[PDB]
Amino acid sequence: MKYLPQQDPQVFAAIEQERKRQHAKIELIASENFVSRAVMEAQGSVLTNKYAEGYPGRRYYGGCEYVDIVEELARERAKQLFGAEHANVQPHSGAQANMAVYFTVLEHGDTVLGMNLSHGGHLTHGSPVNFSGVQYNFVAYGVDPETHVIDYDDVREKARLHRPKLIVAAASAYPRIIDFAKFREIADEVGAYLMVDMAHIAGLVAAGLHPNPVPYAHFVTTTTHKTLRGPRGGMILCQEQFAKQIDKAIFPGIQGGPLMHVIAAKAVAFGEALQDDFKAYAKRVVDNAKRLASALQNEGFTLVSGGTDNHLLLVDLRPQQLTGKTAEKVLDEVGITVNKNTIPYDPESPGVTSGIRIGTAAVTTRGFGLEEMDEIAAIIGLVLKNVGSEQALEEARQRVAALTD
Amino acid sequence: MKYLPQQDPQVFAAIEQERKRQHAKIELIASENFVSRAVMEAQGSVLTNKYAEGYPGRRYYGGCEYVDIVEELARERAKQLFGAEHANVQPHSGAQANMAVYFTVLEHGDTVLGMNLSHGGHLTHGSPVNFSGVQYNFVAYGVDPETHVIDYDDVREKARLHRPKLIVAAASAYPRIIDFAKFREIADEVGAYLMVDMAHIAGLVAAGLHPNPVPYAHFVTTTTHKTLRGPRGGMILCQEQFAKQIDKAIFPGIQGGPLMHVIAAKAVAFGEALQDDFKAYAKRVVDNAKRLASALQNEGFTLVSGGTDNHLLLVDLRPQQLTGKTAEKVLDEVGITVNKNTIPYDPESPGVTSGIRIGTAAVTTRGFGLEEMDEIAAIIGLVLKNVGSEQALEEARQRVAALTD
Ligand SMILES: Nc1nc2c(c(=O)[nH]1)N(C=O)[C@@H](CNc1ccc(C(=O)N[C@@H](CCC(=O)O)C(=O)O)cc1)CN2
Ligand SMILES: Nc1nc2c(c(=O)[nH]1)N(C=O)[C@@H](CNc1ccc(C(=O)N[C@@H](CCC(=O)O)C(=O)O)cc1)CN2
Repeated sequence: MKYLPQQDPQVFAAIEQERKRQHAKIELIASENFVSRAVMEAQGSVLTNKYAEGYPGRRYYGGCEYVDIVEELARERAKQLFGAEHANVQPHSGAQANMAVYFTVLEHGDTVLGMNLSHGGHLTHGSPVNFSGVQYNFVAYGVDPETHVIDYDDVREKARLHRPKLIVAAASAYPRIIDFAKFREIADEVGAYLMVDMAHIAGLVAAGLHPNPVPYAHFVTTTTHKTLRGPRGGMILCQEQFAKQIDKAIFPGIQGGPLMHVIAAKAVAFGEALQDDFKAYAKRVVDNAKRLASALQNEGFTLVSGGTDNHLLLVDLRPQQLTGKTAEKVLDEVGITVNKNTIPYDPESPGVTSGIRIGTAAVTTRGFGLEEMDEIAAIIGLVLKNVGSEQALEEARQRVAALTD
Repeated sequence: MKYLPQQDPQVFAAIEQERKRQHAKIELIASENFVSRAVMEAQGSVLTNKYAEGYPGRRYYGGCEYVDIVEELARERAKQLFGAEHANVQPHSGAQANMAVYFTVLEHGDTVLGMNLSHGGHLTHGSPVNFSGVQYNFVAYGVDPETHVIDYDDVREKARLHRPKLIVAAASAYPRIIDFAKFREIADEVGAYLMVDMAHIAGLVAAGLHPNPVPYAHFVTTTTHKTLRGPRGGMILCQEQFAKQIDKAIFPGIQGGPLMHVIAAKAVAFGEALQDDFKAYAKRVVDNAKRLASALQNEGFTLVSGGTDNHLLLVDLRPQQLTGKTAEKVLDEVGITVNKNTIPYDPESPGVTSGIRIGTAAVTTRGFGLEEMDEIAAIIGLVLKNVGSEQALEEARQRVAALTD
C-alpha cells in the first residue's frame, strides 16, 4: 500500500494490525477463507466508480460497455461451475440472495419449511429475529437427538401438515451431507418449490465433494466467500423458467446499484474454482476436517453427528463444563480464532452457546495439512482442559506461534 | 496491479478498458464520482476475509480486535462529519440502508409518504416494481408542473389525508435544495417519523453547502459513493433513541456479515471529507453545475426547474424530439457519458424517458473548472441538435479528447 499510509495512518495502522493477525493467528471460523491477491486487486479497482443498474446490454446508465463484460464472465463461469441454467451474481450478500428468492415465490406471510437455527440452520432460514421469520410463516424441521442427522420423515410430516409454498434445505452448522433428492421428493409430494442454500458447501459442490443441489432445486442460493474462496458477496442459481423473475427480484426488487468491483472479483473467484488445483485444494479441506475432527475426539472432545462429511465440525463443550463464549475468548487469547456456536437442543441462547464451530477452509488455503491439524487439536485440548492455568495458556501461545512462524 | 493480469487476463483487460474509459470519456453521471487511491487500497485489503457479524465489542466471532477499530473510526468520523448522534456503517447499499429503516419503524402494509419516481424520487421511495411499494403502502408526492419544485402544500395535504407512519424526503433527480425544516414541520403535524435520503447530496451537506437534515430528521440514510466521494455502500444516521433498534434492523434483521473492507474505505472517505480540501472541492461542484446549467440553456436546452442549486441537472429533451434513451446513446458515441432519466410527468416509461441527468461531482474531482463546463455544454449542444450529422459527431470526439487529454 502506497497512498493509504500517507493520507490515513489511523486506518492503515488498523489494517496492518489486522493483516498481521490473519498471519499470526490460526483462523478456524468455518465460514472464513483467505482470498487470492488477484481477488483483492479486482475489488480494489475503479469499478466501484460505475453505476450499472440493470443487466449486461440492458442498463439504466451509459458507459457500461466494459462492466457488462465483467458481469458476463461472472455469470457464464458460474453456470459452467455448477451446471445451472441461469445465474445472478449481483446479490451483495447471502442474506440478500436468500431475500431475493423469497421475494420471488412468496407473498407476505407464506408458509416456508426451513432448518431450525440451533439444529444447524441459518438466520435467513426462519429466525424470529431475522426478516425471514418476521416476513414469512416459517415452520422448523431439524435433526435427531442422538445421531444429529436430518430427520427426513420429520420433514415430510411437517410438509404434509403445514403445506408450505417453498422448502429451504441447507445449513450454517451441519457437518453432514444433505440429501437434496429426498428434499425434492418431499417438495413434489406437497407441490412446493425447493430452495437450497449451498453457501457453506459451495466450493465442495463445485469440486464434486458434495452432491449438487442444482439438478434437484428450482432455486440455489450461495455466498461467494466461504468454501468458494471468493469476495464477500452472494449469488443465485435457477432454472430458465425463473430467470427473469429472479433478475427482477434483485433489481428493481430488493437492490439498487450492483458492486461491479466485487462482481469482477467474483469472476476471478469462479475462474480460480474452475481450475484443477481448486479440486486438489477442496480435497485437502475435507481431509483436514476428517482428521481434525478425529484428533479432537482423541483429546476427548464430543462432536455433533460423531464427526463430519464436509468442511466443518461442531464441538459439544458440555462435558468440558464450558460455554462457547469462554472457549472462543480463551482460544483467541493464545492464537486460535473460532466462533461460539449453538448445538442441537442447545441449553444456551445463540450469544452464550454450548459449543464452538471449527472450519478447515481457511487454514488449508495457507498450506496446513494433516500433521498440522493434529497440533491444532492438541492446543485446543491443552487450552480447554486447563482453563485457568496461566502455564498452559502461555505454552499454547508459544506453540501457535511455532505453527504460524 | 501485480497479480490479476497474470491470473485472469480476460477480467484484467475489461478493468483496464474501463479504467481508460473513465479517463477518456467525460463522466457526467450525477450519482458517480472518482474515489482516491487510498479508498481503493482499503477496499482491496485483507479485511474482506473477516466475518464480523454484530458490532464493535458485540461480535459473534473471534479475532475482531482490529476490524472493530476500523468500524469505530468510520462511525465516529461520520458523526463528526454530519453531527449525528448515532451512525450505522454496515449497510451494503443505499437500497439496504433504506430497507433497514423501513424494517425498524414500519410493519408490512403500513402507509409511507415518499417522492414519486418521475418527479425525482428514488426506486426505494415507493416504486411498485420495488420492495418498498410491494411491502408498504406508498402515497406519492411530486413537483409543480410549471416550476418543477416540490409542492410542499401537496405534501402537507397528502400527509393529513393518509396519516402515514413515516415520511421519506429527498431524491435521485431533484436539482434543487430540499427544505428539511418544512418536512419535519409536516411530519410533526401528523405525528409521523421523518427519514431523509441525502444519498446524492451527502458530500454537499458535509461541506455546509446544503442544509443538514440531521437536526430535522429522525433518520438520515445515505450512500457513501456519490458526492461524498467514498466506496460503494450505504450508511444510516439516526437520533440516539433509535440507535439500538437500527443496529438490530441491519443485523440480524436484513443483513448478514458486514463488508469490513468497504467499512475501512468508508472511514477513509469521511477522513478526506473532514479535511479543508473537501469544502473547496464541494464549492466547485456546485459552481461547475451552475455554470454548466446556464451554458446548456444558452445552447437552447430546456432544463427541469430552470437550473440547479446542487450537483445535478435534468434536461427536458421533448423540444428536440429525442428520448433520454436516444440522447444517452448518441452522447456515448461522442465520448460523453450520462444516463437516461425520467422527468416530471414523463409520457414515456423509465426505460425510455424524455430526458437526461447530468452531474459534475466526478468531473470536478479530476479538476474541471468553469471554463470546461462551457465547452461541455457546447459539445452537448452540437451533438443533440445535429443527431444524424457524422461531421458533428467527429468534432465532438475531438473536443472531448482535448478536454480529457
Ligand atoms: N447454526 C448457526 N450457526 C451460526 C450462524 C447461524 O446463522 N446458524 N451464524 C450466521 O449468522 C453465525 C452466528 N450468528 C448469529 C447471530 C445472531 C444470532 C441470534 O439469534 N441473535 C439473537 C439472539 C441473541 C441471544 O439470545 O443470545 C439476537 O441478537 O436477538 C444467531 C447467530 C455463526 N454460527
Ligand atoms: N428519479 C429517479 N431517477 C433515477 C433513479 C431513480 O430511482 N429515481 N435511478 C435509481 O438508481 C436510476 C433509474 N433506475 C430505474 C430502474 C428501473 C425503473 C423502473 O421503474 N422499471 C420498471 C419499468 C421500466 C421499463 O421496463 O420501462 C421495471 O423494471 O419493471 C426506474 C428507474 C437513474 N435515475
